[PDB]
Amino acid sequence: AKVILYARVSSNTDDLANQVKYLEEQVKEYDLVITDIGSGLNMKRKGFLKLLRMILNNEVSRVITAYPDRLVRFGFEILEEVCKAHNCEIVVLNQEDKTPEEELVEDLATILVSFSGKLHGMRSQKYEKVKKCAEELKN
Amino acid sequence: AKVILYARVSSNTKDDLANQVKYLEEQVKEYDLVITDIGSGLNMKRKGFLKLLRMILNNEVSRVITAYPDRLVRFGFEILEEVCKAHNCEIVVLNQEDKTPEEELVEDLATILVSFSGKLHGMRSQKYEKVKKCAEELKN
Repeated sequence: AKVILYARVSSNTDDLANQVKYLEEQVKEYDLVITDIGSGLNMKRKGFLKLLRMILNNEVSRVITAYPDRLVRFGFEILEEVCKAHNCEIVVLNQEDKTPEEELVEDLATILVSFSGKLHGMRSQKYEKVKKCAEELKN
Repeated sequence: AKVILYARVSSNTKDDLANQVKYLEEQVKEYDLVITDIGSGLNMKRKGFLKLLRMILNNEVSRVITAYPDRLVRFGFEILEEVCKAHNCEIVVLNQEDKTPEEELVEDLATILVSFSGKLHGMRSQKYEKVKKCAEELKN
């Protein structure tokens, strides 16, 4: 029955340290703090993978996070099904994301590059539009 | 422990899903159940996918066979694999690379673009107009 704090920033634009401080201020009793620097899209985050594996191994009673999108950009519902099945609770301290603009744009750009690759392989009329879109998002 | 075929199409645009099921069955001769969904890999409310996920989590599943990874989900395939590993379950994809129809990818991108533009508008970001313009280009 570990109580865990998970904190994530896409980059330190100090922001991560401050997110941790806020969590620990809000949740005074906790066992472990896991952090990652990287995107919520990034499925290779070591902190996130450690945390997921711990939930699945029934070590975790509660994961506390500052905002809905600290854990993932997509698939929150899956993590919710996982937690519920392993008697783990996900607690998000604030109801609305406070996502920096650069994080959203960064994430969109990652996705668009991904899709252009998927569209390019087939040679879809749509490759160029998606490619242009990614470019425009960097301007 | 159950061997399950999972098949999905974003729409029947009639025999599309039936042919996916049939393809699966020709590759896996011994299976316990076939679970299907019509909807997007982005749709986290798919009844079939949710039944499946709960079964894996309840230790009912030995193996899930699907045509390729994006049949299961558009994002988070890696989370599913972690889940399966902890629950003595293996996901088998008959092909490593997705063979998604063009229409499906464009539709998924349009859904994703709508979601981001909503958030950009919410924070009054000047990128909103670029994102709207992209969704429009993809609808053309």
